[PDB]
Amino acid sequence: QVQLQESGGGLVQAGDSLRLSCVPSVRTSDNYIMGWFRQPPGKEREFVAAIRRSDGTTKYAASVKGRFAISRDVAKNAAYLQMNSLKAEDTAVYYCAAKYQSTFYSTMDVQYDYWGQGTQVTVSS
Amino acid sequence: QVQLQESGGGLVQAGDSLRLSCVPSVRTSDNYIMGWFRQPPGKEREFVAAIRRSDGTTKYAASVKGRFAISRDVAKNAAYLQMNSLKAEDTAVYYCAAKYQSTFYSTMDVQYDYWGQGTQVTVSS
Amino acid sequence: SGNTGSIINNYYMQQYQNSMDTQLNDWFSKLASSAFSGLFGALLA
Amino acid sequence: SGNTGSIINNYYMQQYQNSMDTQLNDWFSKLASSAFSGLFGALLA
Amino acid sequence: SGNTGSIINNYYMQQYQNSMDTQLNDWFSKLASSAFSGLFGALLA
Amino acid sequence: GIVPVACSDGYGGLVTTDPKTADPVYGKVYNPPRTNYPGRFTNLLDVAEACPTFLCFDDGKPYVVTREDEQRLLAKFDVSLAAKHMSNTYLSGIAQYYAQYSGTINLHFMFTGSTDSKARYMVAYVPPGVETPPDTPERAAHCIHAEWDTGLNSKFTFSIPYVSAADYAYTASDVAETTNVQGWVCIYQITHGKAQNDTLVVSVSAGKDFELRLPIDPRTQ
Amino acid sequence: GIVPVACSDGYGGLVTTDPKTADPVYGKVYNPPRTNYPGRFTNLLDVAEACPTFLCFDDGKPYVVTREDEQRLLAKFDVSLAAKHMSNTYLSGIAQYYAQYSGTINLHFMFTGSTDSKARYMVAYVPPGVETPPDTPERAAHCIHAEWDTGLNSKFTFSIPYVSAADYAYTASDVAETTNVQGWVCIYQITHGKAQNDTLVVSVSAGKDFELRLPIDPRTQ
Amino acid sequence: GIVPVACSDGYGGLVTTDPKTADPVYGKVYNPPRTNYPGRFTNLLDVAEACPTFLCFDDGKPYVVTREDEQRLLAKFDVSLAAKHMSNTYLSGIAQYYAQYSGTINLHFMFTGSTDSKARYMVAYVPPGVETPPDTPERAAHCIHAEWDTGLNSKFTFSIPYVSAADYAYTASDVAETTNVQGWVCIYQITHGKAQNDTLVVSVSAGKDFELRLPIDPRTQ
Amino acid sequence: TTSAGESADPVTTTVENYGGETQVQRRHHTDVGFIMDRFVKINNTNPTHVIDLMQTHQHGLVGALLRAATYYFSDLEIVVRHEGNLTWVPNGAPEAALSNAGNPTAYNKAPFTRLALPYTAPHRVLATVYNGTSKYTQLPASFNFGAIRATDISELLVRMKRAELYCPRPLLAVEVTAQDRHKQKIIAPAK
Repeated sequence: QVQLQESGGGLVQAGDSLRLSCVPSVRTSDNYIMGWFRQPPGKEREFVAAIRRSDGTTKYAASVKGRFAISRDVAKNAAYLQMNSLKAEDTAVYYCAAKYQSTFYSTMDVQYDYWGQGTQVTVSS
Repeated sequence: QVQLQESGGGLVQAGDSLRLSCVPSVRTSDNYIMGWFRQPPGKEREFVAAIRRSDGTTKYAASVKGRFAISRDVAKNAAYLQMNSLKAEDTAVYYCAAKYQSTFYSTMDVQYDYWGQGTQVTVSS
Repeated sequence: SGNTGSIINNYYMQQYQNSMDTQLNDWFSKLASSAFSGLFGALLA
Repeated sequence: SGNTGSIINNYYMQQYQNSMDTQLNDWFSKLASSAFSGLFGALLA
Repeated sequence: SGNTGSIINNYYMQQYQNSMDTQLNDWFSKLASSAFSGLFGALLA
Repeated sequence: GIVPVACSDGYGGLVTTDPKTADPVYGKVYNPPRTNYPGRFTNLLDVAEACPTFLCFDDGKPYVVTREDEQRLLAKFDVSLAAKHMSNTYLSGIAQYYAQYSGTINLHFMFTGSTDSKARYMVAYVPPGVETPPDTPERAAHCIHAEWDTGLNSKFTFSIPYVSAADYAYTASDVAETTNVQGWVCIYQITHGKAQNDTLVVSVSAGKDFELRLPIDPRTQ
Repeated sequence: GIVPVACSDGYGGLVTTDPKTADPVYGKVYNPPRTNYPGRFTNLLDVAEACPTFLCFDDGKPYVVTREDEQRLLAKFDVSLAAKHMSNTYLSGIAQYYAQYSGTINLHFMFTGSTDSKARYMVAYVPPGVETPPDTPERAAHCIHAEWDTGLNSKFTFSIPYVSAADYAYTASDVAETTNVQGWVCIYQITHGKAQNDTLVVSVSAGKDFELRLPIDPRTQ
Repeated sequence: GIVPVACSDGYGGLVTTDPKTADPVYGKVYNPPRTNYPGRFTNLLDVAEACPTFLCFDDGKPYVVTREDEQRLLAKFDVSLAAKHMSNTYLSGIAQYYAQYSGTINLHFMFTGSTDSKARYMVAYVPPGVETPPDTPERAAHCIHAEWDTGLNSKFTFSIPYVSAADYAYTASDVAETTNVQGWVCIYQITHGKAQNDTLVVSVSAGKDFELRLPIDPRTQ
Repeated sequence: TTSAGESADPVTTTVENYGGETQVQRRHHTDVGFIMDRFVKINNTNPTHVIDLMQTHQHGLVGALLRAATYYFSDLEIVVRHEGNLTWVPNGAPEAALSNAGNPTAYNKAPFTRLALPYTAPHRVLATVYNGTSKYTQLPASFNFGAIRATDISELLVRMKRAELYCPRPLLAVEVTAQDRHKQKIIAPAK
């Protein structure tokens, strides 16, 4: 059905910033929730930040609350995760996701539908 | 949707009392159940005490049954957890929660919807 | 007949939907309709 | 009567489905029907 | 009227269930009914 | 077979003001007869017409007192069911539960001075368009007004007109925005003879074409 | 209250051939007019009657050739819409999509030899009950048959009867079981004069009371 | 018992254009009267007929200027509601929200030169079938055309016919495929006397039998 | 046909002017009541939303066709997808009225809620543009159909019933940059 195209990964060192992007392949008229999951080396996947398509309702993790910022482009049908002031612990594999089926805030970080192959972000010190 | 504002945390020593408060951001006409979860250092979150909005039906944990007391203010739309005779084991991170979807007593401590960032309570000896 | 908006008759009889009044007068309607208006004394328009 | 396609009457009264207009004229229909056509001057077909 | 088996009328108007044909002849029915039969020449039964 | 149906989506849930009924569980119940029970009202505006209630001026008094001064402005209040003077009225207590209104609002002026004390009063309706109301009857004589003195008949009723742009008005003033959307009502003391502490009681009732429109439930509960 | 209903079980699911309709979503659409459009057919059996199509004999030819031999059996085929000779027909192409049939099946014989070439043919219907068909016209003269020679009129139509036990017959032969449930049709060459390579074209169409009964969808897809 | 029903599958879900209504929640509401309110339109094509709007030629001007040259081709544009010249029109702004159209399209030519300046113009409809439009009035005289000079009456209306194969046409050109499905419209300058910088304003409105057919919602949102 | 242009009278020439024939037309699809009667999205929802029709997308079907009129009147239908109950207060209500169940409150069923609302504005007609102010770019605050409230609202749809439009205004199409016409992809079967 829907495939996700990720962009903007790479390598930085501590203190810099990165910008991740993700655009879905089809532009159906749904209320999907673009989110970001990260999987640290030798650990399991976990939620980072999500955003709703209709409004700019953003969820966040306790780890990254003041640093990270997520936004959406209504025109280009995109979503961007602006990572700021990276820590050496932010090294992981970052995945996007879709979650088309239900769009309520209380469940905005539990069950996504389409993932799309992850990007690699490896910050140094 | 709904965000929770917590107040009253801090530091005490054994034998004193503390008062935690939590007010939700919107005043919708629902039957929500304000509860309190605590997460001790190096342990997982757990239920402490809940209260229903309509009546004063209060649930409690086996740990804190005679000591703690929970109440609600119909006018100001608030809820207060009066912690009494604290033990050194009561050191934890205290979280509030909402549980809007169902308001039955039997399930009053299993599935909450909106959490709101936790407060820090560190009692000394 | 206040705050009911269906045109079709009820499925249940009147004996079961609500109770039945027995016998064996709007005061304030008549008290307002019998109010004084106009003027008092003479008029010079 | 635009974009309604059921033949059966409504279950709810007109007083409850939508509001009621009170009283106390299509301009552009008449402005288009009163348009000039034909010709001007003489014709030699 | 092919492969419809309900006796009750439709709930939706004809204007909404399907499109409407406008105007401004079965060939093979007539081509088969006008077929030759019988015999040719004389018969001696 | 049997009749097929389409269980539509969006339909079915409970609305607290819906116009349909519930299904009964207890049949054949007869009530005790209440034929010709006294004091029935079927409309709130009937009671609001027939029964006027008092206004609340400074110090929380239902009346204004004549003043031994150069000032001839007894009282002044906004044309609003949410005004400070109407806070204790039945018209206002009803109007708090509705969104919009339209029509006439009647004011009653009862003089309660002695027989040997005379006076002459004036009330003017000051529609919106000025920043501050007038404080002289000579200057408020250019609005819609009425004058009356004291005598055998001790009551006087003045009817505030509904004049505005829209067909309806809100029964609640929005925010700290000033200059009430409707006008003011200004009571004046033209003159008085030997009326030093005599008072004039004011009350308000609904007019002949008054109307409240959209029921709400606005109080904190 | 409201009308109570019983949501029955077993009812409701989608059947791909059910006789009920769907609910519309796009109203007030008018089509371009197609009044008196040529070549309309409302029944498949009308086309199957009016338009006959060819049979397929050995080497895949629509015709049988006279033989310079002692053998007088031109062709022989089972009375079956699934026969090898009818594999390329419109009657068979239609009949593959039905379970059962009944009625007449017409055969047409068109002679395409020169003027100086004569012949006399014979066709017999051999109903079931013998193990092998007859190969001599003298022996097949005891069935239902017809004879005809060549002349000005170059076509001949013979009508195969529907004779069986059941009121309907399957339009498909079950398994490698032999001895077709219906009979055979045998074409003979009674005699011929100076007809060495002249042919006789055969085609088949539906009869006056032909009928197909139960629609199916049997092909591998 | 009670009436049994079959809750059918596939029926019930919400379609955003369905022809059924919702159930009310707020009864007995009366609107303010708007009797004889001015300027009502109940059809978009009424406004599109009565009110023509300008075309957009090179440099974004609603007019074409006479040229001191050997070239007699003022302007040329495709018969398409998605043309570059019609991009700023009301007919095009409406037609963008529909799938198909059919009928007449009127062009208006208003001459705004001085009194001492004469001219003679020509417009031709060039239906599809040629690769490139003609650039000489002598060669475009073989299409459907009309000629007119300047005088007391300064306006001229020419009606583009709907001539095609299908009964309807798309209101949107598919892809970079060339040679517009409908023809072109070519404006010529037959001659002019002392008209060096005088202009001719062009505008377009809908015809008597114009029609838009299938509502869509095609813009990126 | 030739006429006086500066007089601004409407002129409708036919194809009969050179031998043609005006054909019969059906304009059911450009009817004002017909075209405005479809659900269209409102893409900025809050926990508390004030129903203002000028919040539809300006380039949608209904959004743009509504911007192309000065005044309008309509009832309304809304399709809300919410958590918890949904309260609706009419035009003019306090914002604190939205927390009580004396007002129309819908206890949420499974998929969503579909209601029908009347017209409650105090004016005879509403407007899309206003030249001036209303207190003592921005329309008056009384140009709405009420307000809704839930713990969180996921989507809102609106539908205009018995719609009436007055005094038309410009309605634009996408602009053509350099082409001879605006070319785009049109649906066509695969292969």
